[PDB]
Amino acid sequence: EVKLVESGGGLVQPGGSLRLSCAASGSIFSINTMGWYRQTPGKQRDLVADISSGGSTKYGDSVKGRFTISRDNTKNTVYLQMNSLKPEDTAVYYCYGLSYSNDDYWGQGTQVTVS
Amino acid sequence: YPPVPETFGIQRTPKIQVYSRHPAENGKSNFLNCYVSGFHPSDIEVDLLKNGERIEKVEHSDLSFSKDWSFYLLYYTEFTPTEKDEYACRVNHVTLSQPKIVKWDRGSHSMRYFSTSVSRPGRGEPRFIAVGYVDDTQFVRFDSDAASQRMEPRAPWIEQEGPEYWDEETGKVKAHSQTDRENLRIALRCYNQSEAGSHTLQMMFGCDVGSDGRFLRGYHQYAYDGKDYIALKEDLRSWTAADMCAQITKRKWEAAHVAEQQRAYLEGTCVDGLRRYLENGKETLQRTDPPKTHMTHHPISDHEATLRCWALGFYPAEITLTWDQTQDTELVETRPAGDGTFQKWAAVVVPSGEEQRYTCHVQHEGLPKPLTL
Repeated sequence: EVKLVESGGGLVQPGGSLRLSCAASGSIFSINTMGWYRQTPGKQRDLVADISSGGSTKYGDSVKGRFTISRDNTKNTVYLQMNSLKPEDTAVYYCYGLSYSNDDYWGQGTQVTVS
Repeated sequence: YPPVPETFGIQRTPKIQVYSRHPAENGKSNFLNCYVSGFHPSDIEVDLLKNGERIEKVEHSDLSFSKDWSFYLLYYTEFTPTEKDEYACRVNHVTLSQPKIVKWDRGSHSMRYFSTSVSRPGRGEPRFIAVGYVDDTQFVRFDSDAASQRMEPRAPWIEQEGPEYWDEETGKVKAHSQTDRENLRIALRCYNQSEAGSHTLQMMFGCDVGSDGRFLRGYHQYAYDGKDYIALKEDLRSWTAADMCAQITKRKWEAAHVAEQQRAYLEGTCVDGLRRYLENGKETLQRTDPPKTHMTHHPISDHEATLRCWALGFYPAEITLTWDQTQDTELVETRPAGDGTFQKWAAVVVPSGEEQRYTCHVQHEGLPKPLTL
């Protein structure tokens, strides 16, 4: 149905910057909202940033102003520019998409580590 | 506001209901509701979805909790459904590995004060939220994170009160938030818990009166991390202590004669204040909205068929719906419509062809006689 290919991440020191990208494979108009949740040390994952096909975005409060999300609808690809990274930003970042019927799809995650 | 004279000496996943206020008609304005209830702790992220994206402007009710200390919230917004639009509710909670998505499928009187203090180490002082209720109608609120920093009206009939009322209530709910903040540090030390963890302290206070308005029952109880801590017994003379930490609080509150102070306030000021509110909001609080009842018959296969007994627009929330087999009936929790009334329904799967043999029993105080349909 829908496949989400994640890339990016890596290992950086505090104050450094990192990028993320996620592409959707399948139907051209299959996916509306795309974005990232990140795994907390506990059980749940928290919203980092997402964006709809129209450009409406939302950021988690802890990453507002530091992280910036962008999107290319022609490639069904979202990008996340992370700046001013802190140790608490270290987590597995899951890409996710929402079908126009409110079905959720999830990538396997990408590791980000800050000292 | 309740006195609170002295200081001290787990995880539930949310139940999600997404529904419209009125029956959905294409092209007719309505209200999309997402009622989350029965969860602990309180922190929760709720989103309304339309055609695969978030609905940006969404309002929610003030944080409150049920008798079992589990929290409930109502997220709602105006909308007009069409044939093509698909709506869903997304809920994130510590009990969920990923946010859960639920799609949209087309007498006596009491006063209560509820309070919730949630610590947030590293992120400043704990969040304190207090709400007041008369029966099933909320009338005041206080949010320590709000810009007003005042007790705010939440019912039309409480706006009558003068400035001295709001000055008195604000100062008392502020003093309570400081007391419960110190209580959170006491419970942390007594249980030998880490300072980096987040904890919850809930309190309940209020009185019951009968039809004649005379005193009936009084209450004052605490909860820590969703578990009972200390509770004033029915005789309003002694306390119920859950653990050894609360037993220290019990002995301290006993020497200070706290129970005697709470008993006088419950039988006095609480009843006097509840009697005043019931009068000023007579047309609201002393009304009885009867349920608008109807039944639906839609088969799920050729073997079985589903019968749903609906009850809409009733107040107060207390109601009973029965078809007697209790193991074969799905009973959703009573949910608010968002306009002061409540909703509920009962379902049962039934072998096709035996529909005319089943009946729904409707019980509500707004009905002179219990209905059978």
